[PDB]
This record gives sequence, structure tokens and C-alpha cells, in this order.
Amino acid sequence: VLSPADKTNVKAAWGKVGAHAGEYGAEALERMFLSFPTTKTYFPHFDLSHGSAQVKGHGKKVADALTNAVAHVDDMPNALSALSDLHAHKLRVDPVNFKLLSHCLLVTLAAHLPAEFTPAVHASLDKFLASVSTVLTSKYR
Amino acid sequence: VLSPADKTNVKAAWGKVGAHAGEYGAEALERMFLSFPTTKTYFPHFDLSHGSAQVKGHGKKVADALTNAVAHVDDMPNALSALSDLHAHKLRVDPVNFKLLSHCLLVTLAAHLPAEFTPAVHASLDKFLASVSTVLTSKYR
Amino acid sequence: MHLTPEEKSAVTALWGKVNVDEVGGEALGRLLVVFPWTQRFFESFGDLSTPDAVMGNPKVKAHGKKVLGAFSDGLAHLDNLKGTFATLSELHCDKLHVDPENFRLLGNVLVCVLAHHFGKEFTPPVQAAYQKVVAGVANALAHKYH
Amino acid sequence: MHLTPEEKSAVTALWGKVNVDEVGGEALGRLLVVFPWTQRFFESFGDLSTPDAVMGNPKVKAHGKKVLGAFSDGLAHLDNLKGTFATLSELHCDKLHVDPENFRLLGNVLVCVLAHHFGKEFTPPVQAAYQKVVAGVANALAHKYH
Ligand code: HEM
Ligand code: HEM
Ligand code: HEM
Ligand code: HEM
Repeated sequence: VLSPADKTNVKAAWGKVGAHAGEYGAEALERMFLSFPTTKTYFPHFDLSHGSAQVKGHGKKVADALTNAVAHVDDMPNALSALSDLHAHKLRVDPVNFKLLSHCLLVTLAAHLPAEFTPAVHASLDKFLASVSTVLTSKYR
Repeated sequence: VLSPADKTNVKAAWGKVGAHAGEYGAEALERMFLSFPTTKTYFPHFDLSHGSAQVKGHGKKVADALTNAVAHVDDMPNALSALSDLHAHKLRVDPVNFKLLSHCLLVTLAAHLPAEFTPAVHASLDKFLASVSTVLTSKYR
Repeated sequence: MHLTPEEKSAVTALWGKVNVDEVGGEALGRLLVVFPWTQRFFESFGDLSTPDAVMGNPKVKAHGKKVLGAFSDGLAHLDNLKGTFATLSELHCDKLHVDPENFRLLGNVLVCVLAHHFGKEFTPPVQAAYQKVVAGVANALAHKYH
Repeated sequence: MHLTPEEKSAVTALWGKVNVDEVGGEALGRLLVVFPWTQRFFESFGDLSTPDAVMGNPKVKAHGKKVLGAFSDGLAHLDNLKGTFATLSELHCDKLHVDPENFRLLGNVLVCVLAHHFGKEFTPPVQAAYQKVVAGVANALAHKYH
């Protein structure tokens, strides 16, 4: 579970993301596609080329959802219900892939928020992404 | 989340285990040690030889805890508080390992409860070991 | 493989007693039931709404036999799984879009089916040799992903 | 270890800019902080009760430097990691009893550390090369486990 400390950390680091969330979302996807090519099996229908608008479009969607979970940090299961349903029932992404994206999101943030990406913040952001992933996978079986 | 069917399935299957749980505990560890030798890193102080009393004893211990978990299938978090503590603050076993013992446990039940190890029961037991795993690693950080 | 002559012989000898028809059908069906999300690739098979509907689905049983078939032939090239599954690796990537993680789920399901079937015969040492093969097979199949 | 020449040049160019003393301490400290369970191996290091107590612990810094030291040597033998890491693999298994999953956690933390330090210079493609490298090293460190 996320502690008050964690919550503060997350709201703060995410606070700094601001308006770049969209671009950071797109970037985390590309990093993921390049480092863990097996994740590409879920986007057979996408143009995964560099600067793909589909990827841009998708990065924004992911970022909006994360931004929504930060806004509702005390009621994530409910704030993310719909997305939890979609993933469990339609997309059916294998659970192991959540950890891969999480990882790429952490790399992206680290690469953009050097002053904020402290050990303490890093730890909080990692527990956070793990919790989002848990929610999104909760209705799988 | 364990459905009512699942809870039923589990209680049934474990019901048949009966006075052999200890032996099945011991057998599952032995299978874990041989199939996933990296798991042995947590038992440097044990004699991991076949039929070792240390392994046997530990087998009982684990089996017993599972029993207690089936019994409090409705309140696992509470029934295993202490165990969650021990693992999070003392043993500190890496989370990946729980999935390995869970698998060796299915294999063991399967090999001993042919009639009872139906597809639906298999699914339930898996979910159950998963839940048990979540409980035991919930206070890790 | 990093199989011991002894480990090779154990694998080989149990396999001889396997009904691929039955084990193939059961392994694939169990997969679709335990890990419901793997059903995403088999929508055209029909009703997989229940264990019963999965286990009974002929399309499932027949796909299961095809898969264990190929697996079975791979046990004859245990010293070059890579070269045996190369074409199948490309297919799975480029045509089917199957996440290699699926190969690992099945492997473990396979092991549970063998234990189920052989009881006593499926000893810790025999399971150990099989775990190495399933891992080996999964790796070979995933080898050509890009 | 499928490092294309261009992947290998990229690993090597960036590694040129690293202060192993520094990166070593940061990577190890951060591991102990993000995945506190890993602190099980260092009860003789003293106070690891808070982030500052960990990050600043003279023992953690000195150990980090040692670790990254061995890793750097690894980077000069990308061709023979298994060979390079064999006595270390044995030691970690037989004497230290370190679960190999620890090697993968450290690799991921290291990647975040490099991102932290190089910012924009740590491009998607450079990360992908480093991902292959930390995995190759973790595999080499686990090769002698039994
Ligand atoms: C915390 C991590 C994740 C978040 C926040 C997230 C969120 C989302 C959102 C907001 C959408 C779009 C739904 C819509 O159409 O409104 C989506 C779709 C999708 N996601 Fe997830 N997702 C996550 C993890 C993953 C992972 C790890 C994968 C696979 C590697 C994945 C695969 C997909 C796919 C294939 C789609 C559909 C895209 C399309 O066809 O346009 N997701 N996700
Ligand atoms: C299925 C989930 C598990 C359950 C229910 C379980 C249960 C237990 C129990 C009941 C004990 C003994 C407590 C006591 O001594 O009073 C124990 C101790 C221990 N467990 Fe866990 N365990 C689980 C998973 C694991 C795994 C996967 C590992 C490592 C691979 C592990 C490593 C240990 C160790 C090293 C000990 C201490 C042994 C000793 O020194 O006597 N446990 N566990
Ligand atoms: C033991 C590992 C596996 C082996 C040896 C294997 C082998 C095969 C073979 C031989 C085919 C026949 C297709 C052809 O030649 O055109 C096939 C098709 C296919 N496999 Fe795999 N497979 C494996 C695992 C999986 C898994 C785990 C899944 C998904 C859960 C999967 C999904 C499929 C699908 C969707 C097809 C296409 C069948 C069709 O055309 O309807 N495979 N596989
Ligand atoms: C890149 C991966 C790693 C490398 C290259 C590496 C390298 C080393 C080296 C060179 C030593 C000293 C050898 C000696 O004492 O003779 C050492 C010791 C040690 N390593 Fe590793 N290491 C790695 C990862 C880890 C991790 C991730 C952990 C624990 C999470 C760990 C735990 C230890 C411990 C506990 C010692 C002994 C410390 C002492 O003197 O008390 N190592 N390692």
C-alpha cells in the first residue's frame, strides 16, 4: 500500500510532469518497443515507426490515465475500474508486460526530472506503478 | 479475488489432502529444490538431501499454514498477518520465488489427487496459491 | 539442451508412454481455463465460456494435438531446439502475434498434465528434467522475435 | 548477447563518460531503497533505516564501487561474459547465497541511474543496448548456480 509519504512523492513528481505527460507517455512506449520487442505483439495494428502518430496518440491516452490515478490516489480501484475491465476482457495483455511498461516509464521520468528523481521519489513511483498495474490486472480471473 | 465456487473447490481439494498435507508439503519443497535450484539460496542452513528431517519438518510447517489459510479463506490477510510479517521483515524472500513453490504444489496435488484435480479445481487452487502469495508479500515495502 | 544423458533418458522414456492426442487436448484446454486471457487467440474456436465448454471444444482438442505434435518432434532435436523451431518462431511472431510468455504458461500447464497422468512415475527428478525441456522449448520458440 | 556492432559501440561510448565510483554507489544505494528486501545481505553495513542512511552509508558506497568495478571489467569482455564472471558466479552461489533475481533488479536500477545521469543522451536505442547488457551480465552471474 501507498503511505502518505508515497502519495506526496507521487503527486509532487507527477506535478512536475505537467503538460509533458503526453510526450513522456509516447516516449515510454517507444523505449518499451525497442527494449522488449515481445510487447509489440499487442500492437500489430499500429505504425510503430519513430514519430508514429498512433504511438503519440496512444502515449497521451496512457498518460491521461496515469494522471487520473494520481488525481484519485485514494480511490484508484474505482477511478480505474473501466480500464481494469477493458484490459481483463478485451485486450487481455499478459500480466508480465505491465512491469515492462512501468520500467520504461521510470526510465523516462528519470531522464526528464533529474532534480526530482531522488531515491525516495524513485521508490514511491515504483510502488505507485506497481499498484496501477495491480488494479489493471485485478479482474483477469 | 476468490469466487464462492473457488472457495468451495479449494476446501474440497484440501479436504482430500487430509493427513498427507505434511508429506505433500515436503514433496513440493523437494520438487522446488530440484527444478529451481536458485531457491536453495534461502536454505543454506538446511540439509537439502532427500528425506532430510529439516526438509520434512519445514514441509509440515508450510502445509499447516496452507490449511489455516483454507480455513480462513474469507480472512486470509488476518489469518496470515504474522507470516506476512516474518517474510517481509525477517526472511525477505524475493517475490518471484512464491510462484515457484506454488507451481510445485499444484504438480504435487495433481500427482496425488488424480480424480480431484479437474480443470476447474486446478484453476481455483492456482488463484488461491496466487492470493496466498499476495498476502505473504504485501508488507514487503 | 543442458540435459544430462540421464536427464535425456528420463524425458525420452516417459514420453514413450504419452498419448499426444489426449495430453495435447488437456494441456491446451487447461491453459484456456486457468489463464483465461490466453483465449484471446482462439475466438474463432467458439464457446469457451466454461471449463466444460473448453474441455469439450473439438477445435481446442485438435489444436492441442497439433501443438504437442510439433513439441513431440522437437524432443528428437533436443540438441538443437533453436534450429528445429526457427520457422515456427517466425510464424508465431510475424503471423500470429503470440506473446512468448504464453509458451511458458503452456509449459507449466504441460508439466501439471504429466504429473496428473503419471502420478507416482512423475518424480521430482523427472519433473526437473521436464522443466528444463519446457523452458528450452519456450526459448527456442521465442528466439526469432524482433 | 546479441549486441550488434552499433549496439556495442553505443554501450562503449557512453560507458566512457561514467564515474564508476559514483554510479556504483547510487545504483547499489537505490537498490536497497527501492527493494528493501535486498537489504538482507547487508546487515553488517550498519544503518539502512532511511534513504539518507542508505545513500550516505560509507559501506554501501564502497561496495557499490566494487560491484560496478567488476561490471566495468565485464564490459571489456562482452564476448565472454560467462568466462569473465565464472569465479564470481560461484562465489555468489556457494558462499554468499545470493538469489540471482538480485542481479536483474540491480540491472534495472542501473539503467534508471544511467537515465538519471545522461538525460536525453540515454535514447530509446541506447537503453535497448544496455538492457541486453545488464541481462547478459545477470545471466553470466547466474551460470554457475546449482
Ligand atoms: C499502467 C500501464 C497501462 C495503462 C495506464 C494503460 C492504459 C490504457 C489506455 C488508457 C488505453 C486506451 C483505451 C481506450 O481506447 O480508451 C489502453 C489501450 C491499450 N493498451 Fe493498455 N495500459 C497499460 C498497460 C498496457 C500494457 C503493458 C500493454 C501491452 C504491452 C497494453 C496494451 C494496450 C493495447 C493493445 C491497447 C489498445 C490500443 C488501441 O487499439 O488503440 N496496455 N491502455
Ligand atoms: C506458499 C507460500 C509460503 C508459505 C505458506 C510459507 C510458510 C512458511 C512457514 C509456515 C514458515 C515457518 C515459520 C516458523 O518457523 O514459525 C516459513 C519459513 C520460511 N520460509 Fe516461507 N512460506 C511460503 C513461501 C516461501 C518461499 C517461496 C520461500 C523461499 C524460496 C520461503 C522461505 C522460507 C524460509 C527460508 C523459511 C525459514 C526456514 C527456517 O529457517 O526454518 N517461504 N514459511
Ligand atoms: C509448445 C509450444 C507451441 C508449439 C510447439 C506450437 C506449435 C504450433 C503449430 C505447429 C501450429 C500450426 C500452424 C501452422 O503450421 O500453420 C501452431 C499454430 C498456432 N498456435 Fe502455436 N504452438 C505453441 C504454443 C502456442 C500457444 C501457447 C499459443 C496461444 C496460447 C499458440 C497459438 C497458436 C495459434 C493461434 C495458432 C494458429 C492456429 C490456427 O491457424 O487456427 N501457440 N502452433
Ligand atoms: C552486477 C552484479 C554484481 C557484481 C558484478 C558483483 C560483484 C561483486 C564483487 C566483485 C564482490 C567482492 C568479492 C569478494 O568478496 O571476494 C561482491 C561481493 C558481494 N556481493 Fe556481489 N556483485 C553483483 C551483484 C550483487 C547483488 C545485486 C547483491 C545483493 C543484492 C550482491 C551481494 C554481494 C555481497 C553480499 C557480497 C559480499 C560483501 C561483503 O564483503 O560482506 N552482489 N560482489
